[PDB]
Amino acid sequence: SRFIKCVTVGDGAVGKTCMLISYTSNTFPTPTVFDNFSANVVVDGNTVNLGLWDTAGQEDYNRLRPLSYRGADVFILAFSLISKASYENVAKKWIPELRHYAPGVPIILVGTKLDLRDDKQFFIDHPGAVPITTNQGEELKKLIGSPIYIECSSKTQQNVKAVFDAAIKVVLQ
Amino acid sequence: RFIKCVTVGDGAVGKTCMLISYTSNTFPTPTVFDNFSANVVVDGNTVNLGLWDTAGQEDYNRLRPLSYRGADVFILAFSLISKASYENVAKKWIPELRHYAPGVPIILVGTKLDLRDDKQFFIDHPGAVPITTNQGEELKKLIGSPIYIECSSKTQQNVKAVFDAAIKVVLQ
Amino acid sequence: ADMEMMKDRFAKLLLGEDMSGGGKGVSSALALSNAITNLAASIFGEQTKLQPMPQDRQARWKKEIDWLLSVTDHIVEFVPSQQTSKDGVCTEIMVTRQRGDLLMNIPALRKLDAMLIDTLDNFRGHNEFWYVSRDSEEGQQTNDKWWLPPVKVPPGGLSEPSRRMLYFQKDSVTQVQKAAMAINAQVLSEMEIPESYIDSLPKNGRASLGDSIYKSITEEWFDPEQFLAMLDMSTEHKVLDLKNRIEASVVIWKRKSLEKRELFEERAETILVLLKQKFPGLPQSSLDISKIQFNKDVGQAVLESYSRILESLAYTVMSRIEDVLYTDTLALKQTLL
Amino acid sequence: DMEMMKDRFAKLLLGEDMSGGGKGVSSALALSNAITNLAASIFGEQTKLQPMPQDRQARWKKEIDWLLSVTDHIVEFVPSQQTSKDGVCTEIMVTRQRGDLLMNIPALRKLDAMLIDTLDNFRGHNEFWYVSRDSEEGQQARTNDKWWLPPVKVPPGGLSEPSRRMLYFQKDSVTQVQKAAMAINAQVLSEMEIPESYIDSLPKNGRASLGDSIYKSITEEWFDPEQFLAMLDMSTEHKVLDLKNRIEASVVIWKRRELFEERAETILVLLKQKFPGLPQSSLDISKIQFNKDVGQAVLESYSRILESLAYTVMSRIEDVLYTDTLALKQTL
Ligand SMILES: Nc1nc2c(ncn2[C@@H]2O[C@H](COP(=O)(O)OP(=O)(O)O)[C@@H](O)[C@H]2O)c(=O)[nH]1
Ligand SMILES: Nc1nc2c(ncn2[C@@H]2O[C@H](COP(=O)(O)OP(=O)(O)O)[C@@H](O)[C@H]2O)c(=O)[nH]1
Repeated sequence: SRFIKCVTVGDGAVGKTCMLISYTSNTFPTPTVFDNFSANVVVDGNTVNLGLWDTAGQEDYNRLRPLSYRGADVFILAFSLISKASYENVAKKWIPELRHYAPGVPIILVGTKLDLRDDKQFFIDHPGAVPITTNQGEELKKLIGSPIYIECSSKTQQNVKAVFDAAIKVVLQ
Repeated sequence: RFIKCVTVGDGAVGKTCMLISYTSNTFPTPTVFDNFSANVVVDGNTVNLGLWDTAGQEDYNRLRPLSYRGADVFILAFSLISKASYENVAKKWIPELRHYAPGVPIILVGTKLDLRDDKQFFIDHPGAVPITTNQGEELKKLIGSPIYIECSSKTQQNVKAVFDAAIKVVLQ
Repeated sequence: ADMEMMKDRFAKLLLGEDMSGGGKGVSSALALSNAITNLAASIFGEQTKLQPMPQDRQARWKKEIDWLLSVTDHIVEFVPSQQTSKDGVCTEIMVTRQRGDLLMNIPALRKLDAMLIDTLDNFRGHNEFWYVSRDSEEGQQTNDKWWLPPVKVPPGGLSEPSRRMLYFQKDSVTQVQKAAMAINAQVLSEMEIPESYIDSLPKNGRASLGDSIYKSITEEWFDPEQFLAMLDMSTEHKVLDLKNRIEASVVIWKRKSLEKRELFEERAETILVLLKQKFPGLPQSSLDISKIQFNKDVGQAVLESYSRILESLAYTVMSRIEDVLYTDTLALKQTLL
Repeated sequence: DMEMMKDRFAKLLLGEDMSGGGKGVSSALALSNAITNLAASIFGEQTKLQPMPQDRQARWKKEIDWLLSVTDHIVEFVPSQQTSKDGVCTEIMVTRQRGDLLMNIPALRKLDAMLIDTLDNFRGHNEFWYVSRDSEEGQQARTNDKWWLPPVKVPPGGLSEPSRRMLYFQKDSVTQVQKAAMAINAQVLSEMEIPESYIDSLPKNGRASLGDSIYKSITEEWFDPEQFLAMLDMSTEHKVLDLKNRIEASVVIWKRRELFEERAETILVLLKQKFPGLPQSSLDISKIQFNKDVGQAVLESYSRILESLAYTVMSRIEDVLYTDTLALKQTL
């Protein structure tokens, strides 16, 4: 039995503390906390000790969580599908961070808030957001040279398990 | 350097109560003593003390399976107001220790010092006989152990001594 | 005062058990297992008579034990599952489940807890037997446990009804002891074998058992029944030593002429089964002690030690019933000569 | 609430391995992480200069008491004396809060409470105001790189020079609080134990960690740490940190002739001055990860989050201060 340390990184507001909470418990809130969580999972017969790590809040202070990158087996890199800014930052900001702190460690690319992305109403109502299309994700995924791109939504739970399965797959293989 | 100090003896002999008094300077007016460790300074070097209670292991042999494992020193307590606890030290305690934890050193302790020369107490409890500090010694020299101390949780007389003594036979 | 009280207990467990901060103490499991065993010891150490555990000690036992056991509510199996919405979209999820060995056992051990406590409640009110002050004249005139208060009985012995009542109660309680002990054994058997223990194991099965014992479990014939009848089982120490040499051997075998070691192992496990049958109340073996000393699973620590204290409480209560029953016998005899 | 404390402490005894097998982490690092995750969670919502909502303040108060409690019990076990009403001296062993926890815990709580208060000094009228990030007025308004925060605005054409006087008074009040916390954070990590893993990863000799160029410099006849540094590339934070890591490794080697060691230590000090906001070093990261001592765990972990709050708040003051500078500018 291996150990997988799986850190989720991304901008603020892109919603990970929710993806993590929802994967782990099948809920969706409203404070909002994901304490470090580890548990045994069986993948294809052999059993695996999976560790889930949130980075919420270190978008603000570089020294807040010194433990995020140390020995990480895989990243989940999330951007919000209703935010062109988080889309641009994957490239401009996150890839250099990971290239530096944990070189050669796999990245699962994930777009969040699937459920808002073709909500015509939501965008007239929040003029500043911009939907990212699945193509643009795919395109981005190739660009940063990550193995797989999943879109998901912690409100509906769509593809959430998919993501972590993919994080696990890539560490094992 | 680590010391595992278990203290054994009969029931009702004062034990769990010594311990509480060594460690917090209180009595009982439930008395519970949880497993305790603390760093101690002895002649400049620093030792890590481990205190173990046995209360129970006088109603069920199977209750405390970890009492004797790796023990570094025993405190073998008997109540100075109980001929039967005195008699028992030889009839029962030495044979245990000699089997489960051979060669591990034994500090002998008479507890309930405050009650021994108390004349009115024995009028009130005719079934009790006070043990003499001599009989204490005699027992000591007999059970083949290096140190005999008499103490009282109530007064707190000689309690620190008991442990300092326990610590010493391990360090030398 | 309670929220206050509880913090203290829990804080001391995170420390574990090293009050000097450095967490150079024991694992959480051990810290937990220890505090359960000490709690029980102090609470039941006053159960000195056949009577209702006092109302407020029933109360402290209940909540303290509750605090201690709660960790189990959070120990889980994390398994795949499925989930469908009001609209019909099936979505794949990870789901959470109390771990297998706590799902059934924890409720079962708690069920014994309450049966013991209420066995003791059936002694509310008049009892034909009474207890006397240990250092009184009455007391003076099993003298072994000198620290308990002596029972006395009517000069003519007990009455069929209060005697039938007591036997029925001895039987009830010894089944609870059998039960608890059975859980205690399951879990010990499902607990990791410590690197410490292996390191100290001899090279060969021959070395564990000894040449004589080896020759025995190794011949063409073998009836484990006669095997034991051939040995010296006279004292509890001798039986325990045999148990140890057997357990060690099985460990060696499981770890590793070729074919027939399956047999030896089959037999060795057969002889351990018999030992539980013939010698139901043996103390812990060496590999039991070690499993406990070095165990890191919070879940098993709670299971192992809870069952252990329950086993003990039950045994303590029969020990009382047997005390009256015995002096009642002395009452009949001394009333016949 | 007891129902809700129980959940908290119970998951710390698992630590954090949800599946029993305490294979898994230390009550220390369970603690450390939990303090971190709580603070992150709570101040993650301080997105504006205003009092922490009262319900939040309440929750932060209790859960932080919970996490901090273990320290009430960490002690020194020390011989002593006591004499009775009747006059008899008796030798006892006494108990006391372990050294670093006696002064620092109170000290850290007073900083916590000072942060909370500076935010209370925002209860009621503020000459500045926030617009939601996704609404039109937002899109017209340092900001573009944290797309998630609400854009602050200040009245067209400066803001009152009392309202700006005060904000400076608070940018400073808070910077001094930040520095205090960091100073405690610093202290603990230096009194933390050096991990066996870290030693193991260390090179053979001083000239391997510093390498031969830098080795010549801490090894010549003259030396003055000021010049030393003016001769190295310190353009980036990554570069300064690589040096810090090389100096630290050497020091640790030599404490297991002493001239170098003394100079090496002199250089680190100079770094901590010139480069105060520096991320933590390889050794600190490691001290933290393998640390078994819950006393220090709570100490370093707690000072760390306070460091961060103070920084969060002074960013929120710099946010307004500077969209103020922009207001005077676009008045041209
Ligand atoms: N509508 C919607 N909102 C989401 C979803 N996932 C997260 N959010 C929102 O994301 C906001 C903050 O996300 P959060 O979980 O805190 O991510 P984080 O702050 O980066 O850790 C919250 O207001 C959530 O409502 C989703 O699937 N759908
Ligand atoms: N006078 C006096 N009474 C004591 C002393 N120690 C214990 N006792 C009383 O004697 C009994 C001691 O029992 P305890 O402390 O529980 O020892 P244990 O049962 O063997 O663990 C209790 O009732 C105490 O109140 C002592 O040093 N002096």
